[PDB]
Amino acid sequence: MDDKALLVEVQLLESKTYHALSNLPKARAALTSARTTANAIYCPPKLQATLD
Amino acid sequence: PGRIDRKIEFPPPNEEARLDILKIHSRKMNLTRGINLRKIAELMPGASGA
Amino acid sequence: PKNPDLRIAQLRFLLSLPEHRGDAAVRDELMAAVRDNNMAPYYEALCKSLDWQIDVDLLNKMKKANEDELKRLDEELEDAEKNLGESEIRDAMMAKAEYLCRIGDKEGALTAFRKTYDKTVALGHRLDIVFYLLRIGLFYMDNDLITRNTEKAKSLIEEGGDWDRRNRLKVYQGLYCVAIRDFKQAAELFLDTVSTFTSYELMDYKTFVTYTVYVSMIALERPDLREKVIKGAEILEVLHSLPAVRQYLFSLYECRYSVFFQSLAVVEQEMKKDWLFAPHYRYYVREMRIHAYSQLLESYRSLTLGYMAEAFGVGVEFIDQELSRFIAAGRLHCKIDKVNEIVETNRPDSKNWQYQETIKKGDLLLNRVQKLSRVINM
Amino acid sequence: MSEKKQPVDEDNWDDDNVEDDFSNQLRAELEKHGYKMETS
Repeated sequence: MDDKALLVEVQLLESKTYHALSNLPKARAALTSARTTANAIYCPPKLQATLD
Repeated sequence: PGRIDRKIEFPPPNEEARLDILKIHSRKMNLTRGINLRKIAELMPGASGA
Repeated sequence: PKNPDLRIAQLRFLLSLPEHRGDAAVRDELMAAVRDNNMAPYYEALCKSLDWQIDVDLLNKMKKANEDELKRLDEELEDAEKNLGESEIRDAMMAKAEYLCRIGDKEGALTAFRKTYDKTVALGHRLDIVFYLLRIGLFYMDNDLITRNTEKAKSLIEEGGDWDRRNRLKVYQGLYCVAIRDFKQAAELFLDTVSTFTSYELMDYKTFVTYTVYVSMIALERPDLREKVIKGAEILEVLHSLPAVRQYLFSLYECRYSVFFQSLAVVEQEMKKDWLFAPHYRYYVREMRIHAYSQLLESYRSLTLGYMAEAFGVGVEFIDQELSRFIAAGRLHCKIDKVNEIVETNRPDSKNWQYQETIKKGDLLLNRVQKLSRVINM
Repeated sequence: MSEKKQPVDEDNWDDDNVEDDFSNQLRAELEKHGYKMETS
């Protein structure tokens, strides 16, 4: 779809649960795909520290 | 033209030619499945081939 | 047709050979047998199960209908449509044999596969037929067909296409676990566990994880077992689903031996429900019981078997008799004792180990050039 | 090359070393080997 801002959070929420299943290389992979998506939004005003 | 008689250009390749060179160098590579090499060469308007 | 088919061959085993187990397999096989049009193999299976029931002639005319309905298709096809090779005659007549693999016995299916194998020219259609032979040789565990076509899959086919071989990597070591090769060849190429969806070519995933974790702790003790299965993370996801399997792992690695036997007790009894099962159970447990003893006698050289009476289980005389059987077996390199009640060990040194290997290999090559010198000189 | 000394002449596929070791020691290995603990 067209939206971008909601995608940064749900990529980030999966990086919690792949780490919650103790899958460390996949959670590194899903986090980096959340990084390259995060750089094109008006505000990640609180989602920045969540990502950090 | 007494010395050099054939003067041969080398333009940048076409979409079919970019498709073919991609087939050559991905030969030893290990492709997954479900993969379209044609759209990749469509993404290069004026590549070199190197 | 063949794709969810292997669960049937589980219930063929589970109903038959444990004679007490005749309660629940027939409850979800017969309703599956009146489904799926399964008609040719179950006659002997109905003999070992409850004797007869008249649904036989019901699906006999129904298996004759779909036989004739597609037989009249591809005979009219070959008499009207004139392409060959991988033509419409091809995929109709492989649909006849895949009607045979789902319904009929193996014999009509395999001769139709050999009928259609030499009519092909593309290796991808050849390998998919060899997929079918390997699966029907795995249905009826026939060890003659599976040894042949794997060599056909290696040599004659898979110098071409790619990553339809990992589907048969799981089949090469499906052969090795139904064989007694529970040692290294199974656990080596089970180790690439990146094949997820429970397909025909990946018959199950979660039980595949249990298969590759049972066989894994025999291939290697500590030449970095812990990196490939314990520091491995994609394996660690799905053994976080199964608590008993993970407890069986970490008891052995973190040296909890008393709960290790209770875990190993569940494993051997749970192993009983398996159809590649005959090489496992009498050999698997005794190899692991002597595996736990060998590392436990390591780090000590004056052990007392009274310390085995509570740190380990119970049964002073039980440890005594089982070590005595294993020392006399030529394994388990230590020396049990009576009234001092001190399990002393003896392990060789470097030189006492190297001297033994050179005198074994020395007499081998000496005998080898004995016989060779007698072949020459008349 | 006869010697004229002829005149007379996994199921069990690799089992006989393991079979010569143990054969019939209540091979279920649970009902006593794991069930010591009610005796102790």
